[PDB]
Amino acid sequence: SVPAGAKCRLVETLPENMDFRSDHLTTFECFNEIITLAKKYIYIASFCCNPLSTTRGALIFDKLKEASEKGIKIIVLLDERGKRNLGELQSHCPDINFITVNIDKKNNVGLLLGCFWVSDDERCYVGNASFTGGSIHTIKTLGVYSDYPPLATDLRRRFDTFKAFNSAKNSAANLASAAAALPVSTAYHIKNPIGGVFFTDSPEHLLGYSRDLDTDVVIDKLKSAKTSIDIEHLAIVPTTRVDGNSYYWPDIYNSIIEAAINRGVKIRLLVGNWDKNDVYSMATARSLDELCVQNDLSVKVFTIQNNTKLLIVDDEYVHITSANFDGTHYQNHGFVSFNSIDKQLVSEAKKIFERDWVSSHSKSLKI
Amino acid sequence: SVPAGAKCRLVETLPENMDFRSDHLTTFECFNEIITLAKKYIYIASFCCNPLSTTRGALIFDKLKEASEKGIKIIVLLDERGKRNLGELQSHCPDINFITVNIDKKNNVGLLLGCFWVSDDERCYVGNASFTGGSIHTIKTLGVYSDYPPLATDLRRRFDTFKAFNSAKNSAANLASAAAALPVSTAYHIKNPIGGVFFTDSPEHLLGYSRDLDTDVVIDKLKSAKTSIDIEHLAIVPTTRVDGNSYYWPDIYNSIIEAAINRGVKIRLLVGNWDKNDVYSMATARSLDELCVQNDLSVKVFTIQNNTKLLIVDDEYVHITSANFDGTHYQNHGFVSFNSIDKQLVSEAKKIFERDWVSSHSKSLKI
Repeated sequence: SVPAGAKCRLVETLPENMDFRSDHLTTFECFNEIITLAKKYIYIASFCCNPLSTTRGALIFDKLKEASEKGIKIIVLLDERGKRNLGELQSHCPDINFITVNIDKKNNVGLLLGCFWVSDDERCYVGNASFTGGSIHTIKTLGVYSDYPPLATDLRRRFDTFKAFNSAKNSAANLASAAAALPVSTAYHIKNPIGGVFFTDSPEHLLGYSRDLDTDVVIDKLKSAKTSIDIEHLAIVPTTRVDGNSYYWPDIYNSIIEAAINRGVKIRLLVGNWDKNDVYSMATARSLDELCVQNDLSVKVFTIQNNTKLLIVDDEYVHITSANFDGTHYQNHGFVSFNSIDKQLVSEAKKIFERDWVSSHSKSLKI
Repeated sequence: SVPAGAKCRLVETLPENMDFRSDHLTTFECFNEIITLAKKYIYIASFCCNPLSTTRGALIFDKLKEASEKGIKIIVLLDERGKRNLGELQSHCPDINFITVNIDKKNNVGLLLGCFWVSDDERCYVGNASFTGGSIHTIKTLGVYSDYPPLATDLRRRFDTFKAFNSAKNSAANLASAAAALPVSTAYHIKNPIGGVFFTDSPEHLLGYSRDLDTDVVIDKLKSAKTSIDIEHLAIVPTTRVDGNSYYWPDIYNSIIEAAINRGVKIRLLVGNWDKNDVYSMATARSLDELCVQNDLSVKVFTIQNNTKLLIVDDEYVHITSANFDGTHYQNHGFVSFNSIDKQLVSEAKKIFERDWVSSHSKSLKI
């Protein structure tokens, strides 16, 4: 029999200078457990890699360094745009294999986000805490840890896809014959979760033929919501700026408003602070602000460094990811999203959002 | 050979107390020509019917009364909600057949708009001037008149569909066996225009299997725009209020903004004046207002009585209708939309919009 929730438990970074408290496994504790128990390999994938920026981050790096010296195969995937620290990392850990990834050499827009650890096809972390000293120590993050081998193995398959886009000679990033020959496998989708847990993936041109596009799963859940929608992301604006020109993409923005206006769903949005240099965020805010007076919409903003990407629907579905609900991410960026419908696990996530909602770092939107 | 533009010419109501001028056929002149030349029938369809409210409207009614007395079959279709004047109309013209229509007895939301005349399968008017004294004399309207029999005949087929929803015993509005047995025919669609002209229809549950849904044609044109989008409607808000609760529907609203932000299309919106009792129009305005500073979007408002429903795309496509670009209309209401890709006819419509844009009755949106 498979255990309910697939042995998943929440993981978060609660910095000392912030009022967030919990009894959950800290990110620092989590990464320490993965290294300590590792016997074969440790695979890590995040956009940036800069462990030496904080005290706890550097301790994780030394534990990882000690593991690589004891015979553990350590592979760290980072996007080619987090390449600055690469020389510093290799000089500190000459036995760890660092690989720069470019999942989009056709248009140079798609970025690798990860954001996960996996080891021995048994243990894994997935969430929004990059392999940086900030995400381990000083920045609020949220993730999930499971020591269930069937689930961790399915996460390792996501690592196989990303590693194929290394910037070296014939690869899935430089040739089309080696990219179309990539088995982009997955054992569990939304159609067949494992103990109520399943992964969704992105972007669409890396799905293969069996993986679920995170865009479709997220939107379907938002459209199927019957009572509540709680979201803690960085921004829920329908417009994002890729390099020079702006990009309009209201797919998620509409599914939220549609739930509030057409179906009377109670919605609480905990997003980043708006800025005046981009006035277009104010209009999007004033549009969301006015829907709070008769529709069951509510908006609070935070200014702290916070990587949390959390979605909870009707206390029956929880979505923890590393991407933000916007067009640039959900159409170009490469990430894997944690999904669970386990009642007990969703309950623990609802407890997290309630805490964050009434935190001193969450102020009601005023314009 | 078929004539380019299908012998279509623009028709508008330019009230004396407004600064609009043109050499086009006035609505009053148009309705007079249809009656004067009629030899077999005159079919009229609009939401309301109240010709006696103005001087010119009453003159049209007397001409129509004189026609019905000379043996012309006169049928006037009005929605069952414009039923107040029905007794007054029948007492003035006992030989005209007035028929109340209910195109939606399942949910009692869909309304008959028309909005057109057709006679002898030869001449027709289509536009936004209802059979009311206001639309004939004192309210700004815009429409098209053609004496091309193949085009007028295709418009009469739209009248056959609407007449079937009379509120009397077994009909397409009271039974399902008589509604599914309705040949909802059309001779010309967007796939095969006649001289560059074709009709689109609404709602979807009255399309049959050959007619084009106006919703899809309008959105496709807005998405295919490469240079300019000019619109003169009553409102382009993504939210409308049906009876008690509100209804969110941003399909057209998004296709316009997407054209401006993603494709740099120059857009000019001439819409009705926003109100403070519905603050949600202000937020939609402030969202459109801020997109005017870097994107090629522009918004002006009018307070005059104006039924004009005009869309022009890239000076290659013109869309004149009686419905407004919102969710309530394009998903429930029964109307027929004039579409033309004739360069000369689109040119005359562009001249109309340029006039209206710089009219004294069009003020730039300020919030």
